[PDB]
Amino acid sequence: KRLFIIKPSGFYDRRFLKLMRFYILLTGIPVAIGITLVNVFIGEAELADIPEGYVPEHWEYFKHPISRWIARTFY
Amino acid sequence: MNVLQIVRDHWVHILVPVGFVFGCYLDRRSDEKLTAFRNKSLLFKRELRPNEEVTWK
Amino acid sequence: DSWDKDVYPEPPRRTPAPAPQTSLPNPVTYLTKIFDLLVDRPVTLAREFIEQQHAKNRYYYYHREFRRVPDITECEEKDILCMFEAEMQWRRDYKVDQEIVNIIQERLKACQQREGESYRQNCAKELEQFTQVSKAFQDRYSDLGAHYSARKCLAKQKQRMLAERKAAKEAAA
Amino acid sequence: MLKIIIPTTMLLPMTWMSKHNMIWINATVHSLLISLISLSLLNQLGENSLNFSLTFFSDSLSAPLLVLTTWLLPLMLMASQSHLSKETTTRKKLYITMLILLQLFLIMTFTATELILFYILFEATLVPTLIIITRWGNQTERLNAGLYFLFYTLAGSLPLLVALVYIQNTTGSLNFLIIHYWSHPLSNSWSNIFMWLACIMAFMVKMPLYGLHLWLPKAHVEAPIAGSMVLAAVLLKLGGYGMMRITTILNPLTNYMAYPFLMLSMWGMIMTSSICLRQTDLKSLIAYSSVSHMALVIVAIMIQTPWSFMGATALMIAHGLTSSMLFCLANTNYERVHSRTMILARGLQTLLPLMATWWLMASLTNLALPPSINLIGELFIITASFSWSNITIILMGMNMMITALYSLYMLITTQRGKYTHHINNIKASFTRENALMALHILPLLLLTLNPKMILGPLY
Amino acid sequence: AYLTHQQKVLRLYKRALRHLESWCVHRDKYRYFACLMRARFDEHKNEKDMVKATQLLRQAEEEFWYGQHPQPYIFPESPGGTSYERYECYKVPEWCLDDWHPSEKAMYPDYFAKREQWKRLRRESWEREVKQLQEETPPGGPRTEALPPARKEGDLPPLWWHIVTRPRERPM
Amino acid sequence: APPLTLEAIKDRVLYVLKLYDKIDPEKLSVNSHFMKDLGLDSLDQVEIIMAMEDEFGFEIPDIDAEKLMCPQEIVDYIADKKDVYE
Amino acid sequence: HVTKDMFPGPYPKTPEERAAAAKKYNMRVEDY
Amino acid sequence: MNPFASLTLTTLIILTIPIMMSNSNIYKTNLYPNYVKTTVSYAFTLSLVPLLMFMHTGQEMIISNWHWMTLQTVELSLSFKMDYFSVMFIPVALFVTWSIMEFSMWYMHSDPFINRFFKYLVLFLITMMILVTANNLFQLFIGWEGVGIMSFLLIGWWHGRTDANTAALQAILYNRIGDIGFVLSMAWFLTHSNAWDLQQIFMLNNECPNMPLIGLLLAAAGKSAQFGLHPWLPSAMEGPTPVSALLHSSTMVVAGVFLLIRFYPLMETNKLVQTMTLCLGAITTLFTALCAITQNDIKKIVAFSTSSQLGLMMVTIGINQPHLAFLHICMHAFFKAMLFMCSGSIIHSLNDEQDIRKMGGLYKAMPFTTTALIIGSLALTGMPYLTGFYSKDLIIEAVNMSYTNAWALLMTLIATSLTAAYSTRIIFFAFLGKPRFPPLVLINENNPLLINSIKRLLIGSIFAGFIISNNIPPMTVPNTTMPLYMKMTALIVTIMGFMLALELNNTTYYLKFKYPSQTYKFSNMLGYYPSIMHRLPTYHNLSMSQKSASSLLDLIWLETILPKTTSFIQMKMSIMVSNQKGLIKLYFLSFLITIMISMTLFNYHE
Amino acid sequence: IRWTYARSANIYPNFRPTPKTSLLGALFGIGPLFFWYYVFKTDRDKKEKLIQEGKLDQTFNISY
Amino acid sequence: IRLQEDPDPEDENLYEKNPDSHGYDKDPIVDLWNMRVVFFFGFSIVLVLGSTFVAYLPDYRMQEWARREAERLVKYREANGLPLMESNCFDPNKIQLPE
Amino acid sequence: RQWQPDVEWAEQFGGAVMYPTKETAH
Repeated sequence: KRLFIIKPSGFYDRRFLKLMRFYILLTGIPVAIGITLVNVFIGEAELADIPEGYVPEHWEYFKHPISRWIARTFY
Repeated sequence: MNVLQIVRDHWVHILVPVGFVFGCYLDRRSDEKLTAFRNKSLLFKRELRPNEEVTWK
Repeated sequence: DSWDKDVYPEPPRRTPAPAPQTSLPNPVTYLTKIFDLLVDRPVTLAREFIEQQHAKNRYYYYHREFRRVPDITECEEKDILCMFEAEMQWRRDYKVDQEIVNIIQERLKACQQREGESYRQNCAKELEQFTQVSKAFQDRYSDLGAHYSARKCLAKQKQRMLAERKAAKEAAA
Repeated sequence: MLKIIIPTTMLLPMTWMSKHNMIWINATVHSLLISLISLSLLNQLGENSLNFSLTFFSDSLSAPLLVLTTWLLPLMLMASQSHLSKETTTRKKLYITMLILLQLFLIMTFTATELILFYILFEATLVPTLIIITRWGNQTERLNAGLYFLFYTLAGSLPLLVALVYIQNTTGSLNFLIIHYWSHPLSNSWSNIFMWLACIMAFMVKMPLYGLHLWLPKAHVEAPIAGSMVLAAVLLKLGGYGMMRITTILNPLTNYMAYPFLMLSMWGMIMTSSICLRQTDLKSLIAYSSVSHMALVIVAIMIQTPWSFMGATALMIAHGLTSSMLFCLANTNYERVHSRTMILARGLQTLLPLMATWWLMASLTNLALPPSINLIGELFIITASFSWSNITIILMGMNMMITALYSLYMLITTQRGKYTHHINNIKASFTRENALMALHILPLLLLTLNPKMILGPLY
Repeated sequence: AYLTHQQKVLRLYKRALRHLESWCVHRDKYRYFACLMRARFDEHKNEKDMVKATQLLRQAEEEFWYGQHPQPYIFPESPGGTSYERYECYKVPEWCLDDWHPSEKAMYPDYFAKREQWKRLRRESWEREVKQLQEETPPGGPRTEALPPARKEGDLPPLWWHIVTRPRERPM
Repeated sequence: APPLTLEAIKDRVLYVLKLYDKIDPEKLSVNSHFMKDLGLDSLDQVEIIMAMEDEFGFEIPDIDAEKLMCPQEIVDYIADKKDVYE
Repeated sequence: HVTKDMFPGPYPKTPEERAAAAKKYNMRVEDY
Repeated sequence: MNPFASLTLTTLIILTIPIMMSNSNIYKTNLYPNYVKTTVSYAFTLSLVPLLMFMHTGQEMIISNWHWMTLQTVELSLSFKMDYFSVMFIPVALFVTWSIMEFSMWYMHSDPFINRFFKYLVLFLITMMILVTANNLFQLFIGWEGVGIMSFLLIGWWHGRTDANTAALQAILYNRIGDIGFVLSMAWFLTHSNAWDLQQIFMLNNECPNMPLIGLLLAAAGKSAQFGLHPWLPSAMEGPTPVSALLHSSTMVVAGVFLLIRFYPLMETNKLVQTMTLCLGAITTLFTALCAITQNDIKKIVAFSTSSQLGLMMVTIGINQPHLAFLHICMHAFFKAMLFMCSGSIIHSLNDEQDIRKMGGLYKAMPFTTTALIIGSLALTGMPYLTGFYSKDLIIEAVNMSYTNAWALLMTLIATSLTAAYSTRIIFFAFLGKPRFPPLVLINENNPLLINSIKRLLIGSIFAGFIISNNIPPMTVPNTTMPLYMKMTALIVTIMGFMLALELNNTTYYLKFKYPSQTYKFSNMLGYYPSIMHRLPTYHNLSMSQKSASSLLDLIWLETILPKTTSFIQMKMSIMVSNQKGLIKLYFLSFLITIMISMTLFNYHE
Repeated sequence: IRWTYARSANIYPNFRPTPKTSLLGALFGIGPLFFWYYVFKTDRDKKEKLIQEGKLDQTFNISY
Repeated sequence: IRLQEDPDPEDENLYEKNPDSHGYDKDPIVDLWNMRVVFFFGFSIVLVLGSTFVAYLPDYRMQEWARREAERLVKYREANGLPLMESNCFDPNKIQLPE
Repeated sequence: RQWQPDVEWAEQFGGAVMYPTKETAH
């Protein structure tokens, strides 16, 4: 016959592990779709030559659009 | 929710956000004096585009 | 490709012609064919799908070209402004130089694995290419300390000419 | 920087005027928000440091250390609302007042554009700390600990003050930039040697130092938990940060007059690590462990090697995050057992499964196994030391021995083994404790993906 | 405390056969030499000189230490055995159940109700058993650690909770 | 490892005491006191436990060995150590 | 809880304090 | 650029999937072990394909994936080396791990934390393929401690046991001493050769790597449990049988040896160090085998046999035979792992008893395990036309047919005879003898998990070497012209090792007076090595920490030189200044003196 | 608590400066420090003595 | 009575009052929000959003720019025949040596 | 609770001088 097993409380740890994993995707996935889409919506730049007369903008000297946008605003 | 009581305990959530606004604003205010040399460094000495007034604001 | 074939030299690829001597079928050709229509084809199809999606709007980007600077040796003494412009000039020269030796070092590693066990005699030119660069690096940037500066680099360079020319003139007699 | 300095100050009026029970919640969330703002400084150009103004400037060394301070402030605030909620609101509000002020001095110190400006607030961190150990400490010897900490660092700070003003009277301004560009080779004259000692002993007395490490067991073990992180995570880096900043006007006198300090640190860390192998107090074992790692940092600076500095910055921040997390580990037991003896509370894995896990990767990270930046910190120093001298590895690696034995020995003694029979107070780990500790280790692992940020100015 | 002379002989004989079992390995030889080992025991039994006995014990165990197997046989579940407290990891103290969440407690309704009966019964009987303990202390403090049995009726043996409620040797 | 009740216990115990040829194979009372009834010696009483120790495969502490004096006490002790309750 | 009177102290010089030191470690004078 | 690039790397990332799914905690928390095994089974089938790709042509490739670091001139980047060594060892490592995973479902089918155990096995498995597949020395370091630390938790699986923690701590220490040489090796190559990738290290000729190779040798010695640091492997028997069956049998302990195979093109040039590995290899073979025969635990005897084996390939490493050593790993992997769960089959069935004194008669009672044990024993002896023959006899044949050290040859020959010697002891005591287990017999192997797991390794061991040796391209020069009397000695030496060992073992049947021979008293107690190493230096260093160090130096002298002396000096002087008398007569008398010294003696006037 | 107090705190107030403690502190103290100073200086002086006239080979050593 | 003091207050169990207690605050509702707000303003807004911020900054330390800048210099330098890297960075021609 | 100074700690400050001496002992 099977009988009782004495184990320490786990629900408190189960709640905590559930809380991180669920909540860490609260902005976890939305950026994850975000990074992939910008890579499959407009892609990355190309190493072209500077146009004559055109002095490029400060944020222009970069490939990754999210990196370019970070250089656009912010810095 | 007795907005008077709501703002009583939630007006304290704005000093830090406006501190960053104040701090960010003070950044451009401070560096305005420190301009001095502008379009003088030889890696950035460049012909001023016609309506472009300043290279680095 | 995405890199010049001269600054990344590649010997011509020589591959054997499959010669089946045993009439029994070899497997290695079939699983490659199975992989081709099971994995490679969907990957290429997906690659084509976002390649034409990439070409919908392809913005450009370039590299900031830096004008040449009067370096330390012509900079005025105690002139902080010319020294700052010149110190950055040498600082940038360090990093491009670090990438100069990175390309040569990496090319050195590429030859070793590509030539298999025959690497010893095939990578003889590649060896001396590294020798001409690595030795110069010691007398260009090495032993400059954590707080390296172009003045210290210039000081070491002036020590080199003084040391070697003194020996040269004495030996010449 | 004003985008960080002003907001950090702005919490102080807010916390002092927040509601009765909203103090921790309001302060924590904006404290996390400020750290998010401080994340902006991670960007550094391939050239001269980001010089915002004459008042403040940040380099590739200050910025990784700066973010550690700002990321830290939520961690003491979230580690302290359990052993202080039984006190009155005003004293609790005063505790936040010290912590916020402690951060503000650290932010200004790490970003000071003037050497003497660095000196004031770098020394001024004593006042907020000294209050923390002496007021809210939880043992009798805390008072002698406060005197031990305060006097021991002041004995070196004053000679630095006389040295710095002397450099002013002889070379003009001590701006970090103009100092670097206007460098004069230090002669081997006797006065220059004494000037070298003054400009160095103030910082070297501050990490530990073998011989000058006696304040860490007094201070760290007796300090309150919120404070105890700071005396080991960030202020030890103040003594560090000074070293790479000041060791640019001492070359080449540091080339010769470094053997006694290098020799003291190399052999010293083996001794103090051996102390950990035979310690009785959980906190003291952690504090002495911090001595061995910090002594490794002391060794690293004194060769003046690009690889040495390159792993020096990584080791400091990696060690600081770990030592804080281990001090969280000591706190977790301390609330339940109300004592700090190690063998009193053995057998925690059976009772607390996840807390045993949190103690697990914390121990491995202190173990400095790859790829954790503790390894990338130590391993870089090994090569720099090895190039300096081949015998170093015999002394270098022998530390890796002791740091392996005592790290698991602390783990094995506490977590593994049979649970203590007579205790019946250990409850399930509060979600505060587990969440706090995840916020320690997770960024530490997340930093492993790109340690290019943490590498330092030499990179 | 006091280990009488005939007791040590019994312990030495027990350890001798265990060591002899390890040496002999095979059962028939094990029974062979043990009988010879027994034969060289019973003949030195009727000695009136205790000095002979303790002297006999001297070189006898000195023989035991010389002839002991460097790798004696121990059952796994004994000190030094390969299963010594290997199941101690799984065992958990009973009081830890008090920390369980009420959702977890409600998920074992009847057993936890029986736990309440044990708790209340122990609470009631604690006063009776401690009173019995203090009422029959040997003068000058407890002479021996042995616990006295429950004397009267309707009571429980004093100091019983931990031994009765100790975790099983097969916890899983 | 199938479990074991106390019924299987004295079936194995009384078997092993029946094994002793010095013991009469039909005078095995469940409380057959080894000294008063079987008339053995304490050395032979000691001989019983390692016979039991190999039977159930476990160590019986020597301090408890001489304290066991009847087949029932042996049955009781083996039940307690293996936490046998049915 | 624990008081200052029972705690490690100085070396036992006189036998009378040695007896007190013995009890201090809940052990007897003859074996202490 | 054929699928060879993807297929090999997919095997690694596929192995990570059970770990990633486990991190969710909503995973298959009921049938996790079956989920893990079938994942390894898939990767095993997939990992075959890169083999026949190399088998057909020989396409060895370098996969320099995501660039991690740009340390000045040093570019640290995740790079996998698909050498012949990596490309074929992965199927073998996956094969044994699959085999034991089925056994793990059988042996520890009652562990309440069995899911956590299976998670650890993949974590160890992951760290191994990182170790095998590693171009830069940093990745070799990544797998090194990653394997090393994962051994600690797995050994300390029953953390309640005190001794298991000691052995787990002991394993870390002995392995840590190995990392001293590893760290030393990394530092030298980054300083002199100025890289950590194998490509530059071989190209940048370091044909005088005296200290670097000594560091490499020390790194191998600690991890592979040679002489000097053996006793942790025998003490590693305290963990669960599967942990013993996979990690310490042929997967984890090999890592030290495997490093030498990788660094062979630079190792061969230095003559001094390759004589040192002959020195370490020869003694390791004897002492481990010498202690092997006189042991009693089945797991101990089997483990000692392994450590004897790890003594073998390094002997072959020294005399320009790395590939045969690496091939020896493959064949040794099959039967040596097999011998463990077959012993694990006996152990669990006969009520977890490991003393060879408590079995016998299991030949006709345990048919499959008895067949599996004797198959492994024969394979372990290099008996002809089997797994052992295609490796061991070529090794023994090659070691004599070379310019080596004489004392090494006598030791390898004796070790091989001793290698068979304890093998007879296992079959004699465990099977070919009268039963000795407790009365109630529960022995049984009819569980399909036990049968299929052992059977897979059985059919593997029968052929293994025949397929591999006939298939791999010639990579060395098999010597042919060579006299008969050392040609046959590969099998001659083990014939006696079977013969007299049987005679001495069956002598226990005869009723004879028992007498502990002094050599037996030496051998049976692990050659006295733990009783001195594990007691004398450990006592001294710990005592030095208490008497000296912590007490004498830190808080007695260092605390009394600077801090206390200054406090005492200030205290005494503070007494002097403050302790006055309050008498105007004495105060004004002091004023008169001060006036006099100032106007006359201070010389301020002049 | 007595064990912790005796092993940690109640030691220095009972410490007495006596010969054996004096030499033991000097031996296990400055002893190894000066000993390590000699060998490391011996390594350093021999090392830089080699390179000042070119008695070392580091043609590929650039990332010091 | 020695002095006028109170006995050591018994440590209270947060779980004892509310089993849902997170160990943050004594009062339930604010305690529940404390978890909700130190998490929300924790991992997602800083650990997660800061990571992708710190993972995709513009070129740090001018790494990519230096490599491409270096590569063109090699292409010019190989075509001539002179060594790929000058041993004298500063031009010796415009250098003065004190005799 | 957090330890606080007691009368024995207070009486240490309560002397005529912080540092006792036979001259000031009275």
